Amino acid sequence: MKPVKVKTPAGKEAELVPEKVWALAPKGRKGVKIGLFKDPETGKYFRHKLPDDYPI
DNA sequence: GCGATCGC
DNA sequence: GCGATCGC
Repeated sequence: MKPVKVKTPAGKEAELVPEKVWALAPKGRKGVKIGLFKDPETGKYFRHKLPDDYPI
């Protein structure tokens, strides 16, 4: 899986590979894609939106 | 609240 | 079982 440019909860921009990705959309609607990331410095897990074209 | 996911 | 993730 490709790295994603995200802002971490610590407030830093990092290109990180997500541990898990999935589509989050109500039925019949466009939604978003979410990834689960781990902050490389604090170990804290966080979710973040993925680009709309990111492979699920 | 909906939608899924999972760390806590 | 809740918070947190987006955009309605």
